[PDB]
Order: sequence, then C-alpha cells, then structure tokens
Amino acid sequence: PKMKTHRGAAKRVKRTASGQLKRSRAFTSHLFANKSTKQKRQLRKARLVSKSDMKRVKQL
Amino acid sequence: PRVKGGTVTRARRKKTIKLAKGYFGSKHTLYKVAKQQVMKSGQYAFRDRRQRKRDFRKLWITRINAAARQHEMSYSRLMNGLKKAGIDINRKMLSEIAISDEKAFAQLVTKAKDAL
Amino acid sequence: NYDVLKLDGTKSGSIELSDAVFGIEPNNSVLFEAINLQRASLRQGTHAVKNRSAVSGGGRKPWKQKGTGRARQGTIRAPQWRGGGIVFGPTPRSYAYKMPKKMRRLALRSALSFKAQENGLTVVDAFNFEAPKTKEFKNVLSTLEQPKKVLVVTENEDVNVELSARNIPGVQVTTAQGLNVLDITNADSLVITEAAAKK
Amino acid sequence: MKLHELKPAEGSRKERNRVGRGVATGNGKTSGRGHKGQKARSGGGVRPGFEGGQLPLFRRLPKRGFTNINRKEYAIVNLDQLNKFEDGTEVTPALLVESGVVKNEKSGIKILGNGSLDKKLTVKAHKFSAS
RNA sequence: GACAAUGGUAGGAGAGCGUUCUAAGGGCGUUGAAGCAUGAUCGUAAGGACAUGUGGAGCGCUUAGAAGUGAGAAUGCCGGU
RNA sequence: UAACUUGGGAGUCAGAACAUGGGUGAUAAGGUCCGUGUUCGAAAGGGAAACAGCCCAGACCACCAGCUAAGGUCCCAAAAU
RNA sequence: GACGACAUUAGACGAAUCAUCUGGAAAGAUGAAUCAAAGAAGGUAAUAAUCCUGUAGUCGAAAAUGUUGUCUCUCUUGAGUGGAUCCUGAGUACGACGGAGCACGUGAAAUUCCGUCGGAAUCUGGGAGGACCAUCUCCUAAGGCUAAAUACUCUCUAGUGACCGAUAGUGAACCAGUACCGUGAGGGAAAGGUGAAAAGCACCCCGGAAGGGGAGUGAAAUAGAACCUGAAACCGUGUGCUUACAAGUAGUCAGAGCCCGUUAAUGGGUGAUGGCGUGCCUUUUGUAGAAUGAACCGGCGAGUUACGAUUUGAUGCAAGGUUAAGCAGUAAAUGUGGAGCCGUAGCGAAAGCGAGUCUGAAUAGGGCGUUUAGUAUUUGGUCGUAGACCCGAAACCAGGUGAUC
Ligand SMILES: [Mg+2]
Ligand SMILES: [Mg+2]
Ligand SMILES: [Mg+2]
Ligand SMILES: [Mg+2]
Ligand SMILES: [Mg+2]
Ligand SMILES: [Mg+2]
Ligand SMILES: [O]
Ligand SMILES: [O]
Repeated sequence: PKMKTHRGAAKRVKRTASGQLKRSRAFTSHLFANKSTKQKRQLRKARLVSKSDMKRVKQL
Repeated sequence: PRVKGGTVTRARRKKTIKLAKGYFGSKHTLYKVAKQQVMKSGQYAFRDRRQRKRDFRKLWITRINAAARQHEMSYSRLMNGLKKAGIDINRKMLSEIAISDEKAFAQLVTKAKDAL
Repeated sequence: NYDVLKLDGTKSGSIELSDAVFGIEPNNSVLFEAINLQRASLRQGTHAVKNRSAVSGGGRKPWKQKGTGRARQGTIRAPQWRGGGIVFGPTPRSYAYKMPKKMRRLALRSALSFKAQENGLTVVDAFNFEAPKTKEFKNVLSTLEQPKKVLVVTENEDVNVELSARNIPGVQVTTAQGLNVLDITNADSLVITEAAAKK
Repeated sequence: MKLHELKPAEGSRKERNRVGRGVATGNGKTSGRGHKGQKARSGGGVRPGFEGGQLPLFRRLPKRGFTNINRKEYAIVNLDQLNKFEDGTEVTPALLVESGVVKNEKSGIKILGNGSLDKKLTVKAHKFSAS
C-alpha cells in the first residue's frame, strides 16, 4: 500500500520544510484579556516535527 | 537455501573439550560444564600472573632476611644501607648469591653496614 | 578510432568507429551494477515454505494449561515442534529492479570499449550455410569464447550454436553479460555502424 | 571485467545488522529489558496518552489554477509561444508569465494571463499580449 | 621516529571470520574425495592448514552476489542414554 | 579543551548505601521524603578477619624488575620483639 | 444438415573412437582421431558428445475426438419525403415514513433499491447536470439477450528452479490419512539406503537351538542382512602415574619425584605439597544465593518479506530528471511507450496577486517566501500498513457431534 495521510491535516499547513498553525484558545468565553485576544500568528512544535511526521508528509 | 547448521558445532565443542584434559568426573567430557570451568581457568590465570610476581617478591625477601639475621642485620637496616651506598640491584640476586655463595653476601653487608 | 576489416584471413579497407562508443573510457561501477541487475533477473523466486497457518495441523491444546508439571503449549505445530512451521521463511519476490535508460547505454558502450581497449575484430559474413565449417573459419584465431554479431534475423548460423563455447546474437539485443565473459568478440561490417549509431 | 575480477565502489555496500545473534555483536537483546520490546512494538503511531495535537480547523480548498514561467529566458528570439514545452513548462492547466530577472532580447509573446512587471518590460521589448 | 589514549552493562558507530548455494576463472580427486578420529602446529580472536588412521566418491581455492546463515538455558519438541 | 545548531538512531522514567543541611517519625530504624557530593549500579585490584556502596586507586597485553599510596611490621602473614 | 485442411490420443528413423598405465571394474591421466540442425539429460562395475537410452531435425494415424475452411444449407427487401391524425412500456415515476446501499454515518444530501401508504404527464411531454427554482446543454426509464479482453486450477501433457534432500520438504519418499486414541464429530504417528552383480556364507567344529570360530563368494563381510559412512552421552576390559591424619565450585600458579619421546619445541603424561579462590544465565537497589530454569549429550529452533515514506552513501544526468501499464522480445537488462510524477515561485482560509504577498487605514510595522540544485535507481539505518522478534493464556462467536455414564 501507499501510506495513509493523517486527515488531521486541515489543522496544519505547509510552507517550506515546516508547518503553520492557528493558535489554540478561541471560540468560547471571549470575555478575557484584550492582549490575550491578539493571538493570530504562527505556532509550531519545533522538536516535535520529529514526532509529528511520517504520517503527514504528502503535505510536507 | 536452508542450512543444516551441523558440521561446525561438534568441531567447536571439541576445540573446547580438548582444553579439558585432567579435569575431574564429568567435567572433562561434557561441553557445558567444561566451557564454564574453562572460563574460570582463564580468569584465574589472569590473576595468577599478578599473584606470582607478588609471591616471589615475598619469597626472595624472606630468604634474604634469613641471611642477614646471621649478622643480626634485620632486613630494613640493610636495604637502607644499600640505597646510601650508591649501589642497587634487584632482589632474587641477593637470593641466588646468598644461597649459592655466602662470602659474596658477606662482602655486600660489609660494604653496606659501613654506610651506617 | 579505425579498424581493419577483413575476409577469412585477408585484410581489407579500414573503417571509422565513433569515439563515443568505442572510446567511451569504460566505467566499472556502472558495469558492476548493470551485471548484477541482469544476473538477478534470471533468478526466479520459485521457493516456498509453510508457516504455522497454512500447515495442516492443530490448534488443539494437547494437554491443558496447568496442573501438569510440563510447559504451556498451544499447538503441536509451531517452529519448536517437529513437523512444525518455519517462522520467517522465504517466499517469492520479484527479484528484479530497474536502472535508468541511460546508465544502460553507458554500460553497453563501456564494455564494448573494454574490448577495443585491447582488441575487437570485424568481418563481412554472408555465409548462408549450416555446418561446423564455421570452426575452421577461426584461422583468424579469434580465441574460444565469442559472440558472432549479425544483423537481424539469420536462420543459418544460429543453428550452429552447438559448438562448445560461443554465442551468436543479432544486434537487436547485445548484453553486457553475453559480452563480459569471453575476451574476444567480432562483428559485421554492415552492423557495426548500426550499433555505433544506435549506441 | 571478466567476471573473476570484480571490485565495486567504496560506500555502495555494508554489513547487514542481523540481530538475535551474538553477545559481542553489540546485540542480543536489542531494546530495553522487559520494558516494551515486545512483539507489537508501538506507542501507537503518535500518541502520549493525552491531547496536545488538537488545534482548530482553519480551512477550505476549492479548485485553483495557474502555472509559472519567469520572463527570464534568453533561449528564443522572435518565436511567439504556446508552441513550446521544451525550454519552458511541461504541463499546463492554465499558463501565466511572471518576472524573474529581465529579458533584454526582444520577442513577442502569446500567453494567458500576465504579470505587471512583465508587462512593462515586454512592452519595452517587442510586444505584450493576452491570449 | 615521537606524543597521547585504549574497564565497561543498556546502547550507537566501524572493520572482520566461517557455512550453503550460484556465476565466472583456475585447480584436486581410486596412484583414495567428503566426513570422522588423533596430534606436542599457524593466526590477536572468531578460525584455518598439515601428517597419520578409518573411510569408498565427489570437493576445494580467488573475486563478487543471495541467504531458511550460527544455539548452553524457552517448567522448550524429538531421539537416545 | 571543550561549548552550540541541524539531521539520523536508541536506551532510561523501581534506584541503594556513606557523609552532609533539613522535614516527618520517638534528637528509633539497613526507615521514608528532598537538596548537596562521592562511590556501587556499568569497575575489577590492595585494606576493612570474611563482605556491592566505607578507605587508597581507575586493569591494552606479557616479564622471576623497581618506588610508593591507604593500611601495617612477634607467629599465622612480607616487613622494626 | 453435407464436404476438405490442421492439432491431439500408440510410434520410427535418428552422425561419430581406438590403444597404454592404474584398477576388481574405466567412461580418468597419457596420446593420437571423428560428428555436430544433435556438447540437453540420465544410466552404463569409477567423472563418457563418439557404449545404451537419448536429443537437433525429419516422418507417421486404420479408428476416434477437437478446432478450423467451401458449397451445400437456411433465412431475408432496402431507403426517402410529408408529419393532419394516433403511438411511444401505470397503481409505474415521484413524495412522505422507517431502512439499506452508493467512499458518503441523515447530514443541506442528490443519484439508486427495499416495505407500508398516497399518487403524475403523454413531445408545446419527461429525467439529469450533488438541496431547490430559472435559462442553457445533454438523454428518453417503468421489457429482454449478448462473444472477447478478465479471475482460478481437483486434473493432464511438456518444461523450469542461486527450492527441500529424510527431526526439512505434502502429515505422508517406505503398503499412511495407516497402526493408534476416542462412543463420535475428530486428532494423529515413528520407519529410506548391503554390494557393481545375490555371487545372500557349500563344508567342518561346539551347541538343544540361537549364536559363534573356521573354510569359502566378493577388491573389502570390523559391508553378512537390526547389512554405506558410524561421532557424543553411556558402559567396560587392561594398563603408565597416583591415592587410605583427611576438609576439597574441584581449577589455576609455583613445583620435586616416576615415565615417555613430538606437526621436534622455552616438550609431553601423572602430580606429593603450598599460595589463591563461594558455578552459569535470567531478573535485580543488590544474588555464592536458601529466588528462578536446565538430568547428560545429538538434532531442531527467534527481527524476515512486499508496498510506501524518510534519511544516509554511491552512481547517471542537470534547470532539468523520469517513466507506468501495454506491444515485440530466451518466463530474459532493452528497445519502444511522454497519459502521469517531482522540481523550476511563493503567500493567502479563498477569490486572487505574484519576488512579493498577507495582515491591515497605512506605502508603517511585522509572519512567511527571495537569495537555485534538484531528481530516477539502489546498498544500509528507521518507521507504517499486513500475525510482522518467538513461544504462551482464561475467554468470545458461527456451525455441527454426543442422554450407551
Ligand atoms: Mg540441549
Ligand atoms: Mg428515507
Ligand atoms: Mg415504495
Ligand atoms: Mg541422516
Ligand atoms: Mg545469553
Ligand atoms: Mg527486591
Ligand atoms: O495462542
Ligand atoms: O501464542
């Protein structure tokens, strides 16, 4: 067989030998801090690309 | 291609057992027991070489002191007499001297006793 | 560069040989992997073996689990038991892999250079006949192991394979194992340009 | 080579590491001690027992389009295009030309889509066009 | 020629020996093969030659390739004692 | 003379004693829980009568050479009655 | 329904060598010779192209079968225009309700099928084009048949193997699904080899016989039927050395005495006596361990393979690289085959823009991208999917066998 991609790939998107993210906390209880509410940026798990690969590689 | 593993095993085991010649009972015929007894043997050699060096240093010293009790020169007075004299040799030559010829030893002790 | 074509033992007009086929300065590495690629392909995988599954046998527990005084065993067929299966046995495979189109050509041309490196001969053959007389033809001295490269189909010299040591292809397929066994080859004047141009 | 002379390269082969052998091989147990060297031999893909790998879905993906070719060519002179796949692209869902350091050689053009910097160059060279 | 290092389990890296078979080359064999047995021999090791006896027909060696490739222990299977 | 990054590969998640600052406990435990350091674990050898951890000290191999460490010098057991 | 060709089921022909030595016997060594459309293979007293069977090639079927062919043989009208009027598959299609299946879990869920119930149209018609309406485009259910390409091999013919060669391989090489076990379903064994030829021990002797010593067959009977080779455990017979005041993980080191002479070298066998010294693996904070396993020895027996990703090394090309299936081809590397794949430009959720984009009022500020080396094949390392280092459970489920206890 060909190897099956983890369809939790909608959650993680490619650039150039790496992955892109939306950060975590959102979409209930938006009472809380304004500065905590500017969080639209990159995230990544640098050493855990070692962990989180050879399942999502067709898109990397 | 399957491999009959024979044709080597016995040969190896002979190359062991034939280092078991003079061992007791079923230790000189059976592979297992002679394997492990061999391994004890090789280790024992590896401490016995060291041990023989220690031993014969003891022995030579013993004989030598047995010589210099005759002039009541305990062994240590002597050796210190020898480092001061500006001369030095091994042991075992004090042994062989003081065994096969007495007079030479006497002249050594004169040469050393007078440096104290 | 140039060689002297000849006929049964009399010299004849020279010819031209490309520097790129017979001057390609051979490459051992390519040649190695090439030949292993061939000698592997002939190997067919026809061996087989029986695991503990396909084997006609048992799942019956011979004696129950415990209370015995002996071990715990589930079958009388398993790699331990006489007659059992053979774990991690060998099973058929393709025994064939690939190399690029180009490394092949580099190989053929390499070995063909390895002949002209020392000596590779040439003749014009139209002998349409069927006999061992083609052994007396070796007054050229053409030492024992040989191919005899003709154009496409001949039906006269190819029945004369039965000699003890030679070969006889058409140029349509000339292979670097058919070559690299023998140290003395020959070829046609009509066809050497084909292989040269065809590479 | 006469098949009794062979000597391949340096670093084309190795040992294979058979394991389940030796004591002095550097092997004999090969992983841990009772620990989890059992036969299944998996932590299960990727999983630690909890859920740090769960982040939001930020997505959609419909159909899409163009290829690329830079304006950087100095192959052709006056050889207007869609003739070619040789020194440009092999495949075309939808063609498009772009920048990529200038073409001083004057050619026309025949293209679907066009970049702006490309436009202002190729107009200063021979032609701009859009089909 | 100097200088320095060289205990070591888990474990990582490297160089290596021998078996069965294949391809090629070159060789041995009733004027006794293989295996077996004996031996006070060579190599740093895994191992390999040699002499002799028995044995009564196939085997080695160099280069490389593929392996069902090595067994002291499973309250292990079988067989014999 | 090591330090850092990247990439490939693992192992480990049950630790113990001695001294030491402390909690708990009874200013009990070869106790338990933490920090600190060593050794054992993965390291033999000499001393501690005998001994995993205490003390001196880190084995590449061989020698019938020597000098020292801890600890010892009447016999056992080499060395100063 | 008649009538020819081809293949199949028995077969035949089928080129070529002599001698010397060894030998029990040559097919070997030694020499000189031969055929080859046949040097494939096996047997022949030891290893054979030229001794036999045989092969290459060629020939051959009374009868039967099978497939093919040509006359018989049957059976047949084929188009065009015009479209006044009629026909174009009814309790169907569709909807709802519950369900299944379509890669699609009721989801916005099309399209298709099942059951209950309701219930259309008639070419100016109807269905689809992923809820649904419109325009456009395409097609015409509700009746039926259909070769090849494909999947498999109980079996036969001819062949083959970097397949096994008697604890392997079919469980089964031999009188095996047997003996045997069980009421029964059912489960399931061990066991090959004389020599070239049976020439398989006439005859004498002891002995009740068996068995043996002799004599003979044979090169060899220590090849004599439980018969090639015949190891180790285990058991004995004799003998060089040694042993009866002695505390022994059994050895090692030192070493006298007694004896012997080698793959001829710092020799070998024994060893009075002394020093030193608590087995092996596993598991363990640590084990002489009174924690576990092994009675001995022989054999057997555990990280494998495909597909794919990834990196490492090599190798060929290079801003290019590469083929897949299939066709021809010795089951073959070897030629074809440019659909496809990677890369060459990225960012943005996306429209999109494009060496800049996105965010954003911003041209600010920042995240990402810039500045070319990639790629096909492969050895090795590792991972994943498949039982996937090996052995080991109670248990679960479908189907069936037993109330002779
Ligand atoms: Mg055993
Ligand atoms: Mg429904
Ligand atoms: Mg209905
Ligand atoms: Mg046998
Ligand atoms: Mg072990
Ligand atoms: Mg414990
Ligand atoms: O099992
Ligand atoms: O098992």
